[PDB]
Amino acid sequence: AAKDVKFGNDARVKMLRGVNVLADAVKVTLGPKGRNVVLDKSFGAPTITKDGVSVAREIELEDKFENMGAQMVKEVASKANDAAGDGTTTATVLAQAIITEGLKAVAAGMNPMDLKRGIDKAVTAAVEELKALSVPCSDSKAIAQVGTISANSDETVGKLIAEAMDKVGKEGVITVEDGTGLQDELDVVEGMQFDRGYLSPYFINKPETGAVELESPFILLADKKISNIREMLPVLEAVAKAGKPLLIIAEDVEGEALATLVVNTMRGIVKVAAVKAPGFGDRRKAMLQDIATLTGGTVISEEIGMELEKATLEDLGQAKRVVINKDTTTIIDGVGEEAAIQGRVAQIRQQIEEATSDYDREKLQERVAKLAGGVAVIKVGAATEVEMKEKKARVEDALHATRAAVEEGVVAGGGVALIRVASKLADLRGQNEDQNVGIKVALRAMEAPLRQIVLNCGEEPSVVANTVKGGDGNYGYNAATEEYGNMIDMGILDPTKVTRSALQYAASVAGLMITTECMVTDLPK
Amino acid sequence: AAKDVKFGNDARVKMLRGVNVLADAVKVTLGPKGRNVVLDKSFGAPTITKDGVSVAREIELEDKFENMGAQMVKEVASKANDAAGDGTTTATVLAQAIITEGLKAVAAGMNPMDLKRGIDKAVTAAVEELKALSVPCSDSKAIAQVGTISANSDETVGKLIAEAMDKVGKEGVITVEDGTGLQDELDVVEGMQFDRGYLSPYFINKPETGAVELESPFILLADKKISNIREMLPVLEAVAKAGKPLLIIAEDVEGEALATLVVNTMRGIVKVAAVKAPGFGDRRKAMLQDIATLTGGTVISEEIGMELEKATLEDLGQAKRVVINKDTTTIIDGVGEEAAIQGRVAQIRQQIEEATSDYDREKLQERVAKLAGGVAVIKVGAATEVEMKEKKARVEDALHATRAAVEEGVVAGGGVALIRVASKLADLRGQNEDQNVGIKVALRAMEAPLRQIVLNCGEEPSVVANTVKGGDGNYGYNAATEEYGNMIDMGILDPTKVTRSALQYAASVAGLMITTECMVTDLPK
Amino acid sequence: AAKDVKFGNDARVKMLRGVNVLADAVKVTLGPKGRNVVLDKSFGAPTITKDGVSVAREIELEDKFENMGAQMVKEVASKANDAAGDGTTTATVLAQAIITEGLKAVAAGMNPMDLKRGIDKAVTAAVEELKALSVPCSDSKAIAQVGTISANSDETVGKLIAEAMDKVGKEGVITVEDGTGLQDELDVVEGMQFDRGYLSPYFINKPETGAVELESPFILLADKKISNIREMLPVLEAVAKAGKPLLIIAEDVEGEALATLVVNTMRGIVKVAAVKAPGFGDRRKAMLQDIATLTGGTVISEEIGMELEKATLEDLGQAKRVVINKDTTTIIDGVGEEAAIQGRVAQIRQQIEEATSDYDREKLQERVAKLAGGVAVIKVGAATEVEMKEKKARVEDALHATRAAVEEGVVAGGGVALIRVASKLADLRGQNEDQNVGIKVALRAMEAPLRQIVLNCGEEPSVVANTVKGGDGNYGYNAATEEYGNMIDMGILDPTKVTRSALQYAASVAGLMITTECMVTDLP
Amino acid sequence: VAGGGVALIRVASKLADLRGQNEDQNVGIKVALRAMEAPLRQIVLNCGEEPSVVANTVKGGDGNYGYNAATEEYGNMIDMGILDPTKVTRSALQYAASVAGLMITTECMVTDLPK
Ligand SMILES: [Mg+2]
Ligand SMILES: [Mg+2]
Repeated sequence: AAKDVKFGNDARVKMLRGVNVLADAVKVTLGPKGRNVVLDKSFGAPTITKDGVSVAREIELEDKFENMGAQMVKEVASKANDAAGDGTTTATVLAQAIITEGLKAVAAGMNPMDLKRGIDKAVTAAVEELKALSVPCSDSKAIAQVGTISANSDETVGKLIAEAMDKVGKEGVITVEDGTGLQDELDVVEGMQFDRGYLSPYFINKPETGAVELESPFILLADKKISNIREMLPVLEAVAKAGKPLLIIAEDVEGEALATLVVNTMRGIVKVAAVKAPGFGDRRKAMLQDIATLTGGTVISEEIGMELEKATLEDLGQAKRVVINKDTTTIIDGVGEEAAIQGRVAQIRQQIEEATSDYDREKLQERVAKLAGGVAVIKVGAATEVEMKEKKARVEDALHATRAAVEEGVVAGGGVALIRVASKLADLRGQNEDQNVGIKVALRAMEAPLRQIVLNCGEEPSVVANTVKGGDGNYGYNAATEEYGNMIDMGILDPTKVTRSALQYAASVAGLMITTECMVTDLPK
Repeated sequence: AAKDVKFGNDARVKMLRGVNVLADAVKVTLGPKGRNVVLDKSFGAPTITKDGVSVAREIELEDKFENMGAQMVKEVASKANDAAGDGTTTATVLAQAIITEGLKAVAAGMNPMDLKRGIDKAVTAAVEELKALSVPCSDSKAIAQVGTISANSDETVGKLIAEAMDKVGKEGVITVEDGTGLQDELDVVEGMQFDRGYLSPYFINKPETGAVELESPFILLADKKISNIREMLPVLEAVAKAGKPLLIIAEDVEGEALATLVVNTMRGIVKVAAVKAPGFGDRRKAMLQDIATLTGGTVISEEIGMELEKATLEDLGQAKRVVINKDTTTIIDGVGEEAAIQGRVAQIRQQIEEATSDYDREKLQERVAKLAGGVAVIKVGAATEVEMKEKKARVEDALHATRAAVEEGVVAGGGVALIRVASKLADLRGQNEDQNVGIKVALRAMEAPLRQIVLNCGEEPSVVANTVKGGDGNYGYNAATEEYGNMIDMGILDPTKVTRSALQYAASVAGLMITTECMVTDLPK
Repeated sequence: AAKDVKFGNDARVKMLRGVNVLADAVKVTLGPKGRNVVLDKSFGAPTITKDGVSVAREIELEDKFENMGAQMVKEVASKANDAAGDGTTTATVLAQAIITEGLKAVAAGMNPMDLKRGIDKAVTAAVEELKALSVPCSDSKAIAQVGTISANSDETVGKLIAEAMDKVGKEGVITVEDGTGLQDELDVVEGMQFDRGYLSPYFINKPETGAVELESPFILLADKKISNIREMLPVLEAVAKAGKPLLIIAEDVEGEALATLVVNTMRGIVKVAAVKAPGFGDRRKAMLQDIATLTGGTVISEEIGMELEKATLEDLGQAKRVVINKDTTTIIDGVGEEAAIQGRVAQIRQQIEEATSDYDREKLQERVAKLAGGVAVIKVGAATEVEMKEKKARVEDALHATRAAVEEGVVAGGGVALIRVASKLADLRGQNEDQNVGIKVALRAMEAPLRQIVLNCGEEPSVVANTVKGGDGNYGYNAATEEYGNMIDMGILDPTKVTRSALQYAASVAGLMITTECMVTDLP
Repeated sequence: VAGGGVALIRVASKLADLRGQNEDQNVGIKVALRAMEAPLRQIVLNCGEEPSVVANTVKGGDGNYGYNAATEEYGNMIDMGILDPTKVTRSALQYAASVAGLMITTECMVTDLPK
């Protein structure tokens, strides 16, 4: 189709305008005195939310160029929330700040490529300063504290998370489910988690978490690329009886197969979800068997001459629950017999002895850690279904935060960490003046979050920011109480992972837009 | 009347657009391969010129704001031509360059006041480097050389100027008049010059020199402020009868008096020109008498009770010619008797002996030096009236240039001097980053003249400019021959006073416009 | 007032469009098969003419920029007609050709200044080739022939001019007046001519010749610059009585004085014309006296303390007629007494003996040559007033042509001389490629006249032009008879001065316009 | 051959005396030789340096001497590791000239209406 092409400043201003609509819409929710955004549905009453992720999802602009701008920031900003479970809004606010001053510089005559390098250098330096400022989170006392803070000052949640990590470890897999009653429950069952997400966002049945949940599903394990639905009919019909969901773990699912599964599942004829098999090559084949042994199913390998048409319900494995998001898939409580699993774990441990390479042993040690490690299940209890679902949400959110805290620690929240690091990089310089400007652009951008939070509170941002710079360490401004002091002590903090991710992703998109000279899109026609 | 008010960038862009029209029209004539500008003169066929001063005079824009911009640069740029007799076009090109980059910086967020200070610092430093680069012009050989170059390689003119300065000295008064025949003539006649210009630019009858020339005029000497024309009627009627011009030397001429003289003179009923009396206070009264004794007139002092109504032709003094520009007044060949002048000279010499103060003696020494000094007159000869007028013009122009060369010397022309000084100020810095930008704005602007000259020649400016910076001293590019070398030796040079004035004035207006936040003018109605 | 400014190509295209209107309108009359142009008159029926000068004078465009273009070409093209009495149309066609291809080159990326230099070099070379191709015109037989050809093959006119030049010389002053009867007459009266034209084109009363004629006028001689009309009143009133015209010969006439004279004369209040005094400085003073002695008037010198208010009719000189054009002024039959004139001639001859310098002698010899030389007067006779005026016109035109022929000779006409010279400069080159283009632009432009003439005839220009180049010398195409041969022999020729001036002026303006980057004019 | 668009500007510099059968063909030659500077000039432009200056300096050298846009240093391009298969540069130029030659010699175009 005929395209509309724009260049230089004309394109960059369009891109910026789009990012402003996105940022200006999400940044109203930032801080403890954040405002509400009303999202229309028409299929009912409008939604009122302070969740910047919810707002961002809805943002799409009519102007094709402006839209491209907003969609580029959204994409990258969302990755921050996927990594640490928070920071999408922060990343968006940072991106806006970097792009705004960045383009101003480009217009002044600065070299875009140098500006980018200046920014990137300021960021790498900022991340290093974040590590220095970071406070560890190791002992269970700390884990409980971070969990409590992340749970809106609920000591219960903090305790639950602490106990859960004490069973499966810090690197262990932890899941959250609905409670059976008032009492909370914690059990460790046979399960596994691998880094593979849904193959289509249309499988999502829990839009709130943006994940796919399957109750008592069958699991198909095929070591082939499924492209046609013809070979699936016999298995789909067998799953259509007994009325249970189906998880397809194959080398890949594409073409007609994927499409048909996407449609049929949305029509509600058969609940199905598909994900790629973990790893690649020989390792993929081996891990598919790990899943098989764990779920008590048999792998349908065309390599040995098996067909998918000859696949019976007996060939399918099964578990109690499956949780699939954009990046990970979690199998909970496999039907695999303890004898069979322990048997394969011992088999792999034998392979660790015969291992010649260190690499080979580390990869095997990873597979045994999954199979033997299991999965922790937290059943959140309450009086009332409403209270139960609500608490469950806080537990899931607090869990993600705590995990991130155990990885890289915690730093002052309220956007203090960023303005602190920025203040320590005043003497940072580059190879030329253009890069120097890029550095200053980034350092001034790191004040955006704090200033926005203060603004929402109705206080003078410049004054607060100026005072916070005066102090050192995790000294900052508690926007909630309007008191200065140690942010960590006051309980206002963020996982170092969150702040880091937000900044790095923000700078990623910002750097790309600053170095854009041409945009191509379709015509309004 | 109702006013139209603009602020900030809105105002500055309007101002800039106006300066561009001015600059872009004048800078096409810059250099030896300068282009022609066609100026329409409805009364007759159009004028074709390469004189940037002629072009500038005609520039007036429809948009009131844009016009204000062009008129501000015109006013200040003309002052460079009034001081050194050249550099108006160079100043205009510089002004454009400083304003353009200056406003770009302001839009970037730079502090206007700091930009100005940065610019001014770069200029003061540039002027000092210009002094260092300057080559003196003292000996008559050099004076003849500079005069020849300024006369378009006419050795005759160089000689004439050299001889004239050898009679009256380097600080001597030299005038140029029409020749009586083929032979050139040099004589010293009774005359004086004082630092007072026309009271209205509407007295100008010689627009190219931008001066007022009166042939065999009467001179009125009144020690009072003339505000009404009623008191002038009897004198104006007496002057209307001898069919001769009138120059009025009074304390001041304002109000109706000035207006009536402006109109009546433009109508051509009676040629009249007015200037203030030289000096102030008691000294003014004394110098008015010097003029009286010299012109053979009587001064009409209201202090003793004399009135302007009883002023007869006998009270008025007279000379052969009077030349008046924006700054100076020159009376040539007064009718005063030798006995009367020598009488007052001896009288003042008596006051030098009674002088108690050094200051008082120096002021008296100045008035005797004028009365006794006289004026040197160069009569330019030729074979034709056309050739005579033409040569006379080159002599007048070469005279101004040579005088300026004797004051501050000469530097490389073709805009080399500017790019040379700029290259020596790379390490110049200010108090903050904003000032640093201001410095770089000015240094980059100093390349405008050269680059423009090269552009008119059809060569790559960036390459030539780059090569010129590579050299040192008065090494540059001769745009005429396309050869590099010593500019002074090749005969391409400019009085150090010209280049200096052009830059300082250019920076003056540029600095004012950069620090403008509001503009007020009338409505299009 | 606010101005409208244009730059670069935007300005040059406007300028070109204006030149095309001018050129396209005038070039239709070029050649023996030239077309008519109808010029509208506010009062009366329209004028039908083949005179490109008449057409040019009427051309003025509504677009201010386009107009500037047309007026620039007009101004310079007219100078060619002032110099040789012909070639304004030719200059206009050349200008068009040079500008058209010139701008095309500029747009191609060629350097305007180099293009100009290339053109100028081609012209200087072309002028030299014109001199070489030129055929002298010295003997009376030749003078009569050139005069006859310029008079539309009238042997009578050729003879008249020949006789006239035989009396006063080749550098003599010759005038033409109305005849008193059928017989032509030729007499030499005391008169003088100096190189000073009218100070305002509004003094023109004979628009055909573009000159000013005054019958039995008074002559005011003042050695001062007249700027006010106050000092003229007493003299103007005295001239208003006796109802005769007034010629003002002063150092200069400007400001109110000039304006008032311009208006009063166009209102018919009193017929007045003003010109500057000849020469400058001391020489000017001396020549004013020559005119005084010749016209029998007195010079009003303010230097000795004379005033213009005390000027009587007795102080004014008088002649039988005065002819003033843009460049020259001619005083015919002064009332000065023979004793007074012969007296001053002898006085000047005495100054020649006391002359130390050669320059001084030459200048004195020039003044005596005017006073003693006199002026030849040709009274054109005919049977009817209509035939008399008609013949008089042909005599005046043929006279100018013959004069120009005696100065620089004659070359082939019909635009052959230009195309001939062009063909001999094929190997001419410049300092760079841009200059080379400039040269070719000029050489190709020199074919414009011939091609236009052939076009008006309805023949293929490229074919004729191609054939003419094939020959040599004054071999060309007679557009009238459609036969090739020696142009001079066939009687188709132009004064070398005409063709030269036309080309040089054409290239002058063309060069200026090609090197124009800005234009300034008033708003609509 | 040297990369960074040096090879093209180098070859072009060695063909200054190349002439054709008439002036028009001579212009065509100059058009091509000036066009071979496009790649380098563009690369330099993207780097934020003066193309005319760099191009001018590269012509000054000989062989595979050029400008390393990355490091801003001049020298042997092959040694510095900036190069392109001779087949690439050749193909790029020949195909570029192919279409360019066809469009220059186009007098008519036929296409459907906006409907
Ligand atoms: Mg979260
Ligand atoms: Mg004629």
